[PDB]
Amino acid sequence: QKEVEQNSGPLSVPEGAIASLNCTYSFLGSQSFFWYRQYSGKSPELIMFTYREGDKEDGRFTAQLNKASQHVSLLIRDSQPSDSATYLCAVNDGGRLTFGDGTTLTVKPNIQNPDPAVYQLRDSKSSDKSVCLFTDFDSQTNVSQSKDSDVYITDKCVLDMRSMDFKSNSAVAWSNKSDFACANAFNNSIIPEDTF
Amino acid sequence: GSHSMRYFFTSVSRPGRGEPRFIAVGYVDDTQFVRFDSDAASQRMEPRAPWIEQEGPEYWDGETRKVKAHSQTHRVDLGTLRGYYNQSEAGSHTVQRMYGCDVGSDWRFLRGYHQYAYDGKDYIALKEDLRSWTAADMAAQTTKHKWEAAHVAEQLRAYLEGTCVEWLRRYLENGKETLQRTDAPKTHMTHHAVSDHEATLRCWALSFYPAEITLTWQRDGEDQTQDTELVETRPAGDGTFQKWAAVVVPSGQEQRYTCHVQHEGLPKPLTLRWEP
Amino acid sequence: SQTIHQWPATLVQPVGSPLSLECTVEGTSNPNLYWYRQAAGRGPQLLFYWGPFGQISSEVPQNLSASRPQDRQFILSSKKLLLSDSGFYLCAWSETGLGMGGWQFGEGSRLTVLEDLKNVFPPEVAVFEPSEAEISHTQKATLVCLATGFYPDHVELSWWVNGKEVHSGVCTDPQPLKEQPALNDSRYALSSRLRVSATFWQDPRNHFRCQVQFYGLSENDEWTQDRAKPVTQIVSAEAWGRAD
Amino acid sequence: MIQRTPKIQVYSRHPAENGKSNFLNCYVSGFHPSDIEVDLLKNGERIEKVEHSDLSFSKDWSFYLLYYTEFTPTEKDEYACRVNHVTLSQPKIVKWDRDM
Amino acid sequence: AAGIGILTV
Repeated sequence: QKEVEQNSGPLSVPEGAIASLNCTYSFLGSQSFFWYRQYSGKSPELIMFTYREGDKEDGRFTAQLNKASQHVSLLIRDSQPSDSATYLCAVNDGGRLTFGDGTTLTVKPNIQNPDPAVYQLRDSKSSDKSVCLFTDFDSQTNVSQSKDSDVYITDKCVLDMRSMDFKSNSAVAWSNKSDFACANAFNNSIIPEDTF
Repeated sequence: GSHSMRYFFTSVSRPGRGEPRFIAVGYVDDTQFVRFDSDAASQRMEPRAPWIEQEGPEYWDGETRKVKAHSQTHRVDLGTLRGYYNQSEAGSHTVQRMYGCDVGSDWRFLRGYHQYAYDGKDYIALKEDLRSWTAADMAAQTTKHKWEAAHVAEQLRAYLEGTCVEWLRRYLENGKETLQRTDAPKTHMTHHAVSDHEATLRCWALSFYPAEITLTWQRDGEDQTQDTELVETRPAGDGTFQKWAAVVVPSGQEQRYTCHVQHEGLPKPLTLRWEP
Repeated sequence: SQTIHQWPATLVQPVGSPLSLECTVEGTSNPNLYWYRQAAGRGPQLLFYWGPFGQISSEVPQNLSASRPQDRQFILSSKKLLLSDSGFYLCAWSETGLGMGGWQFGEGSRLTVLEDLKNVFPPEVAVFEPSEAEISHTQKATLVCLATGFYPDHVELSWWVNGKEVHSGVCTDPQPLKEQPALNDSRYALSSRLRVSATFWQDPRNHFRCQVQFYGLSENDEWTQDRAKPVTQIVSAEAWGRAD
Repeated sequence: MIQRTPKIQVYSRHPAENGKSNFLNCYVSGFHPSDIEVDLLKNGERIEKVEHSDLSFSKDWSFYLLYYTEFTPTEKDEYACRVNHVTLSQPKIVKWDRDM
Repeated sequence: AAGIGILTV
């Protein structure tokens, strides 16, 4: 993308902070500019547009334009985790929109009362089949893939219990081995489980 | 001195013959520089001046898309305006739109405009400020409220104050051996009569650019409205323009009056008396 | 209340199959209508830009055409699909002319084009029950769901509690894992969690279903395998609320 | 609706010398609608090779077209612009003369 | 040509 450049990301901002996303178009004759948000798996959703120099505020969003440097920005006040999304810049070069490839943003949630624990969950259907669950760590912790094959472990993930005011990080590991231990060696913090 | 950029759009419906006739044309000052003619083969915005050809294909691609989009919107209009005017489908109608921007000699914005006619008369026009709308009559007022709800005026202002001026600046510095170069007029003197002494004479400007040429006839001793009569400045067909002013004099022999010719490309306003 | 829906949502087809996508707009008249295509990692690219009276612009894609039977209905098609035609097909409208009204995309149509339908498997689904430890520690219960061994890579997981769908308390992996990250035609896994009160989980009235919508072959698609054709289907797993 | 009848000048580009190539010009202006019949005549017959300016207009919404052909003028020459429009009750021919 | 403000009547 010569025509419209954004940094890719991923870019982290912390919950509460201002995320600030930039764009540089090269078509001198663009007369209007557009920001889109794109959640994983979904079509882009129009956050806002502008056709003039300066700032446009729509609640938490502010679009900015500088024709002289052919620069466009979005600013997101008080970032929530649910703003994590890919933010796609677009330029109207005449009857149509031309797009950048987006910057992907990650708003790491604020974990107030961390309780880093690893658990064994057993299968509904009567099997020696089980999964390990690293849950309630705070956001400073990052989870690593096992570079042992035939053991899978997923990236970390945020879950609101909307009505218990409580956010939780969580990551899951499993294997289909006869010799799998929930003491699985990657980063750790502290383990509040010792099985039986 | 001053300069301008204007775009002129003309759409003529054809009862039957599916597609109306759309002709779009671009000017800096008195020099056409782009066109589009829906009827022609290329189906693109074409250059009509040496210096716009510099522009790359991305430019042409977007001028093309916008011009076509204009065309399709005048297409809709024609039908909508029929409805507003209780007109039948037979009979051909004309939608016309002109806009642009004037700059003074420092090349800053002076005035921007945006107007729209229907069957040869004013339908709706952006006022001098670039925010209120003069609407001819009832139908025009429905177009007015529509465009007010949509903030058309602020979109046009953004275009007219900024973009239009930015590009006019670019085109003047890009085309500078054409648009800024100033051709003084060549200079004639014609004596007409018939075989009883009855005579008039007219001073000629020829091959001058740009087109405004104020050309007077000095009454030896006067009051400050005086009786010539002149043809309208006409295109030579190449670059230049041409024109003449005629004042009537004694039925025989008089060198009392004289041609005050002031053309921007001319240090000394140009006096001429009659001789062979 | 303008709107724009596109159909179908997700498609898995073999190289050489014909393609048809449909888009409909409502609540505006004579709109500009657009087809865009989006590759992973990239922004939408334009294919077709149509005025209300016909085509204004196309980025001249081999093997693809557009048409517009009604004012508000628009269509993208292909005669024989190439592999390279995999992507995320998106339709948009703008209000007639050159302005700021509109510019909304519909919900998009995801197309995967496979050289070979033998590799197509649906997910095996498994719910794992909360740790009886976790419960005593936190007075909270997490269920995990495990969609496994599916190809191609697109499923849609959901949690159901007493047969109403529920969102509060869920997170699902944003993208899936390669079970064999080595092979380019590896099958995939994907996890999701539902976390509820401990007292909630310990009430046997309560009923938990994990649900995975998989997109697979059309009913009529060519097939040589012993196994039953791996069509579009919902595969679920389930659990019931337990004390000690 | 308004209709506006055309004004017509027929003329030379440069000062027409007798034995020299030049351009014969017919400028129609001020007229509405845009549909207009223009013809350049050599010796009262029409010239087949004739062209025009792309259609533009004025602050009053009037059209102007410049119709031209290249030509060698002939001492005894019978050049003229013939022009019809809806506003004309019959066609209207205008005679060139060098000098006007 | 313009890119913004151009609408049907």
